[PDB]
Amino acid sequence: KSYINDKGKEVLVLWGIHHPSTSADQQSLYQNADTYVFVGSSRYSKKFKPEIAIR
Amino acid sequence: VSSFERFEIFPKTSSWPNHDSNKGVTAACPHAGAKSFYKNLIWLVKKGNSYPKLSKSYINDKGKEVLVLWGIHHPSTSADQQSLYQNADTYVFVGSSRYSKKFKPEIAIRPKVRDQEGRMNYYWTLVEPGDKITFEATGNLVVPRYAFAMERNAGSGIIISDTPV
Repeated sequence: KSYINDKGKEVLVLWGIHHPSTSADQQSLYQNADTYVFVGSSRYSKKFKPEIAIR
Repeated sequence: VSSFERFEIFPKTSSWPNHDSNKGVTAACPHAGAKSFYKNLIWLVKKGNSYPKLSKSYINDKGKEVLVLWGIHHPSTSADQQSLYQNADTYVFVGSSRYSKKFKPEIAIRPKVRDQEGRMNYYWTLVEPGDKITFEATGNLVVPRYAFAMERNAGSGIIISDTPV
């Protein structure tokens, strides 16, 4: 899903990445043992990877 | 910089017999309309339909610190990854006496910037005299072509103005 800045001002966008404690938790919430997250814009480019471990 | 000399660290015509050193052009860096690329860098692609594991080393033999620049390309789609390097999974490692880092391409589509949806991350390091720099990759590597031997002068800055010289 994409959004285009249409308000004429700089837009502050906040998002979070969740790191599950166990592999069962990973499958319990997202159903995929392996997942990837990518956020991209005209200047920002980074791909995230969940780190599944108990803290 | 006290002294600045340009020597061909990795010659284009003889350093990459297993990889294509002439298809590395794109529409984002044009020259006289035709697609071109950075003159000091070579965008190595698969030579036909094969990209064997690449390894080539240079030893600083000029007596001065050598500035080496290289880039890492992140394809937009998996088809693009197989179209240029023939390997869905590739790794890039650069190692010297002090530098040690392994890169991993991040394949994802980005918003178009100069008609490009892929990203190219550039890197640099300094090689002291009597040191060797080693390049290792199975793909997604932009090999250097020209290197600079230099001696930094302590201090000085950069002036940003339209005043003539």
